[PDB]
Amino acid sequence: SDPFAGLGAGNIHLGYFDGPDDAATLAEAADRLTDQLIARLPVVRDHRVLDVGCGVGKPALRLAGDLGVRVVGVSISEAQIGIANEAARAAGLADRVSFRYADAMRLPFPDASFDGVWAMESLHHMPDRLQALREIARVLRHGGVLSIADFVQLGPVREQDEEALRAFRSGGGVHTLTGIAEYEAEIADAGLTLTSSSDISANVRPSMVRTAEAIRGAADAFLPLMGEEGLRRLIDNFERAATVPQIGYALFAARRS
Ligand SMILES: [Mg+2]
Repeated sequence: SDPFAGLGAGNIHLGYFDGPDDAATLAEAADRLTDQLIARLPVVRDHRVLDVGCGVGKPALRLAGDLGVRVVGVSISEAQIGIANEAARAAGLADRVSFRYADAMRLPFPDASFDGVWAMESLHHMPDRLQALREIARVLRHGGVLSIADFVQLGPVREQDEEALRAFRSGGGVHTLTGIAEYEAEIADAGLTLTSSSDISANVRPSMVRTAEAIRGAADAFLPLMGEEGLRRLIDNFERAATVPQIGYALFAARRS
């Protein structure tokens, strides 16, 4: 779906495991990665946070319920916006958390209008990621903070895996995929001051095969929301990722001075 590839009701984010002994459920691992990104966003109650690439809205709701922040989440997917808003209503947080349309490259907010920005597994969807980071720096007030989770490429791919990589990128809407150095360089070029940088590939990659397995076991019930091809591409996305070891994962924190 080019710009909409990887977005929709099936936009599922990965999880965090601590070794091969973990034995945490997929939902527990998913909450743990969210909690890892929350730890990198030093906001407090009544701060205002912009959630770029809100997915289905669950991380924004966990952030709001944990830290007491107000959240506006954005996406180009009307399905994601609708799902997220209904989730906020169900969670009794509609007065603190809302979702609306926006292209992250042209954020419809004034300058210095947010205390924080949250971008979990979202910035890879932007064809011009630097422009998105510049818009983030614009809407952050001075002293505003940013917390990013995203895929990174740890190095070149062995030729036998090269087309699995392109499948993963095409199917998942990974329009921007770089190494850590380029990511850190873009953050600085956008006017943001990097405050932390964590390579958590070893903790996150195990969640890829397990997420594929969970979707396989749910075939019967997913097919209403997504066609047989939608569910196939969904399962393929995560199984592709599990086969290419160079598809890593990193958390970044930054501050606008
Ligand atoms: Mg996604």
